[PDB]
Amino acid sequence: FKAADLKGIWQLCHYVSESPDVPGALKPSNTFKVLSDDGRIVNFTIIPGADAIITGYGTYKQLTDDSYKESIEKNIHLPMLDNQDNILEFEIKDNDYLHLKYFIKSDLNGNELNTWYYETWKRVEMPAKFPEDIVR
Amino acid sequence: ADLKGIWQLCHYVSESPDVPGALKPSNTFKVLSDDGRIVNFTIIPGADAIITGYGTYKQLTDDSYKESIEKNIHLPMLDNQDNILEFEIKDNDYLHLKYFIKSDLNGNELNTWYYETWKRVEMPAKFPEDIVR
Amino acid sequence: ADLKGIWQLCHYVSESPDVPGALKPSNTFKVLSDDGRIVNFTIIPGADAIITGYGTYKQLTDDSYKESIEKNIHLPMLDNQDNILEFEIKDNDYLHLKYFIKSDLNGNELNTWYYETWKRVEMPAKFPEDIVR
Amino acid sequence: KTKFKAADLKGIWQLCHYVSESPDVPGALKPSNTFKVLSDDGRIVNFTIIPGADAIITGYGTYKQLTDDSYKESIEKNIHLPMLDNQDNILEFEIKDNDYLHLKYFIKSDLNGNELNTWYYETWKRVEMPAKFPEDIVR
Repeated sequence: FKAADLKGIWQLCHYVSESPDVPGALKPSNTFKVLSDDGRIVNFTIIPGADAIITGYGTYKQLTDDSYKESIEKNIHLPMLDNQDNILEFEIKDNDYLHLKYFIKSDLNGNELNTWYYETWKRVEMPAKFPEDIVR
Repeated sequence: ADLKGIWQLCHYVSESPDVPGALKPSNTFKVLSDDGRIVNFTIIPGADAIITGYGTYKQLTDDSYKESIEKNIHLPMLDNQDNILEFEIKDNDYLHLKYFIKSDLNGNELNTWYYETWKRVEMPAKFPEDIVR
Repeated sequence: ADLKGIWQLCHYVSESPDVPGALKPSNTFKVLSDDGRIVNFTIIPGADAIITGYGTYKQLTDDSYKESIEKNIHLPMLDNQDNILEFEIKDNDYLHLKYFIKSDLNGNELNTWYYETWKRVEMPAKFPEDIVR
Repeated sequence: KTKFKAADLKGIWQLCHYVSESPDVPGALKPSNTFKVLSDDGRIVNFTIIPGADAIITGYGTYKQLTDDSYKESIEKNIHLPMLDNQDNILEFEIKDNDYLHLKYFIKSDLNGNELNTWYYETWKRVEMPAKFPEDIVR
C-alpha cells in the first residue's frame, strides 16, 4: 500500500445535539494526537487555565489501507492498553477528518467489556492569517 | 413547586454521529428569581457570556408555568408574548419542559413542540480542588 | 450605581510582566438580583455548574456595598459575616472590587486585601451563529 | 562534567503567560493556550488552541541544538512572526528544574523594514503524564 496521510497533529472532536435521536454537529475538543514523522504517537489533553497532560504515548505504524497500530507504552486514559498493540481501523475523509474505531476486550478490573470505541479527529492546519484578539 | 433557582440546560454529547448522545450539562442557564424574574444566558468559551432572553414568570398550575418574555434573541417570535411551559420536576433536580411555537420570525406555520431538560444548579458540600474560576 | 445584573469574573492577562494586559472573561458568575439577593456560581466544563456562595446584598455608599453571606464554600471565613466591598464601575461594564479579611478560620491575623474584576453580562443585538447552548 | 545528564529540549512545551485577578495586582505565571512540539526527529511545530474552535498551527520547521545554551529553529512559515519565514532563528535557552524552558531571541527588523532591535523572552513548561487520569476532565 501507499502511505495514508496520518502524520500530523490531530484534534479530537465530539458531536453535540439538542435531542438523543438527532445526529449531532461536530465540535472540536481538548485532546490532541501527535503522529510524528518518525513513528511516535503522543496523546495529550489541555485543561483550560491549568497544565495540559500527556495521557498516552508509544509508537505507531500503518498496517493496511484502513488500519494502523499504536504500540502503547503507557496510557492513563485506557490503562488496559499499557504495553499492548491497539489496532485502529481508520478512514481519512476529505483529507481533514480521521474517523477511527478500536475494540477493547476487557477493562482494567479484568471484566468482559467487548466494546467498540469510535473517535473523530480533525487535522490541525495553519490558516492563511494569524487571527486578531487571540490569547496565546 | 420548587421552580425558583438556577437551572442548567442539558444537551446530548456523542463520540460519533451514529451513536445516541449521552445527556450532559451544557452552557446555558435559566435564573428563575425569588421575585418572579426569568433570565436565560449562555456562556461562550473564550468570550463574554450573553443574556439571550428575559422577562417575568409565574407558576399557573401543578404542571405549568408562564414566561412573559420581554425580549428573546434565541427565539425572537416570543418577544412581548406569554409562553406557557408544561413542566415536571423529576427527583427534585431535573426540570423537563415542553412548549409550543406556532410560527417562526417570518410568520410561516411552524407548529412545533420544543422539549428541554434542565438540571438544578446546587452548592456542593465542598469547593472542588483544581477547577478554574 | 447599577450593581443589579449578572456579572462575569475576569482575569487580567498579559504575555509579559512588562506589557499592559487585557481583561479576559472566565467561568464564574455573580447574580445581583433586583430583590437584594446575591449568588455566586462557577461553571465546570463537561460537568454540573456549582453554586459557591449566597446571601443578600445592599449598597452602602457611592463606592461600597455589603454582601451578608450565609454560606461561601470558596471563602468559608465569610460564612454568617458581612463582607464590605469597595467598588468602582469603570465604563458602565467593569466592576472592580476590593475587600479586606482581618482573620482566617482559626482566628490568626491575616490583614489581607483581596481584589476582583467582573464584567456586566449583556444581551447582544443578535444571537450568534454556531454557538453551543 | 555531566553534559549527558542535561535536560532534554525534546517534548511538548506549553507557553506560559501572566494572569491576575486585577490590573492592580502583578500577574502570576500560568500555563496558556500555545504548544511547541519539539519532536525526536528534529521537527518544530507551534500551535494554539482556540476555545470553541479549531486549534491552529502558527509556525513550523526544523530545529537543532547548537550549544549547551542555544538551539536553532529553521522556520518554514510562521504566521505569528512572518519575518522569520525561510530564516534561522537562534534561540538562547535554559531549562530550569527540568520543567521550565526559558528562551530568548532577537528580531532585528519586521517585514516592513522597521528597525526593531528587540529581544523577545518566553517561558514554556514541559507537558508531562501525571500518575493518574483526573476524574472531572473534558477530553
